[PDB]
Amino acid sequence: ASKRALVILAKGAEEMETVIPVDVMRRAGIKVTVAGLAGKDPVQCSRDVVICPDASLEDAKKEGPYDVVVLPGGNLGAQNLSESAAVKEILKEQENRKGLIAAICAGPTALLAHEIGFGSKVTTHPLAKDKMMNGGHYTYSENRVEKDGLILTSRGPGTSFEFALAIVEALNGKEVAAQVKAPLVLK
Amino acid sequence: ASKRALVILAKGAEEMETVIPVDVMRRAGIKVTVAGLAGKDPVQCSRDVVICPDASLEDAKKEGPYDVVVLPGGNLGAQNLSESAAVKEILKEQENRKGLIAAICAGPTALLAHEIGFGSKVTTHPLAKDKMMNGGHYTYSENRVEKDGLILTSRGPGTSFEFALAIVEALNGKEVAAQVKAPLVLK
Ligand SMILES: *[C@@]1(=O)C(=O)N([C][C]C2=[C][C]=[C][C]=[C]2)C2=[C][C]=[C][C]=C21
Ligand SMILES: *[C@@]1(=O)C(=O)N([C][C]C2=[C][C]=[C][C]=[C]2)C2=[C][C]=[C][C]=C21
Ligand SMILES: [Cl-]
Ligand SMILES: [Cl-]
Repeated sequence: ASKRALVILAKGAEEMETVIPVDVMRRAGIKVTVAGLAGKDPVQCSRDVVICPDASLEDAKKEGPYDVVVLPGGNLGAQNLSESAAVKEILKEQENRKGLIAAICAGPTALLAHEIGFGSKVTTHPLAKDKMMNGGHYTYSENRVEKDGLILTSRGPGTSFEFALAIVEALNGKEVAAQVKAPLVLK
Repeated sequence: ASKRALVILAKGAEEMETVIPVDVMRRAGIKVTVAGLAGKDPVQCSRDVVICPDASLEDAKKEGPYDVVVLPGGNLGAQNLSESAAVKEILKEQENRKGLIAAICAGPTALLAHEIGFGSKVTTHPLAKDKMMNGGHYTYSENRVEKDGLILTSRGPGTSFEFALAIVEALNGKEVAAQVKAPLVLK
């Protein structure tokens, strides 16, 4: 049975951090839903790339739960995720069911906002460290990808492939991750 | 004065190879136009990500010429670029004016289709090598990025950052490329 991924897409999301995991997960045979935070309409990402979501978050939630919930970064995208009651509910449910939560760049600051995964070892973009560490609720890592149980975090656009492949390995195993990796021409 | 980039977006384009250069070029202060081959409507990329172009190619051509013309890959995207008379005209004009042409993955096979840059040293995705080399009109390279004068080629999704930064360096210089690179958290 195919694994299912929910990618939450807010205005100001970093488009590279959105597209690389969506694409790589689809290469791995994962059923991915790109879900628009604000509804069904196109989303203007941080560098003005416009992505049309597969569905509204409201609609995608009805088809839950998911094997992974993915939070892209981008400062303004993460702030929108952080402020969302819908996101809070989704992450709480996911954590409670021991499902994977994956967040990159400023994305992990939404975990702080929603009180998710406290005590975890996490990374973020270097510029997001102070925000993430406010209160000392996590332990900070400079690893490019940090997986602490079911909280999987990463640093930036340049770690997006590693982040995506870690999700793939978590859901579908090491062999599938290696097979998906080889055609990408990664270093 | 700001440099200007034309990114030609066809159905079946590899979305990572489209988004990473667009984003990175915008970070470099380049004015980027994402131009829809088929018109103004949203484009379904290879892994089903849907991108809304800034304009139709027909309209973007009127605002030419550009400091770089960028051809993403994806097998079916490159085939669409290869079959396009509009693309032929754009590339011919660009080559004739000694403007930069950048192509990644299967993207460089459009240069073959349109008889652009013959004699150049080029790379492609490993799977696209035989197509690109049909007739021996180029010399083949396994470098992750190959820049031979005004023909700049690269291999795959995993070389997209390097490809994008090479464009930036070509247009805006080494210092700007280094400054844009550092926040991306690249290895
Ligand atoms: C990344 O996509 C992201 O989310 N960044 C924001 C980091 C940040 C900056 C200032 C305050 C809080 C958080 C970021 C920055 C640069 C490159 C990528 C990304
Ligand atoms: C890349 O984006 C691309 O264009 N690929 C197609 C390569 C190809 C395959 C078969 C025949 C001709 C060309 C490709 C393949 C795998 C990963 C990325 C890309
Ligand atoms: Cl940002
Ligand atoms: Cl493809």
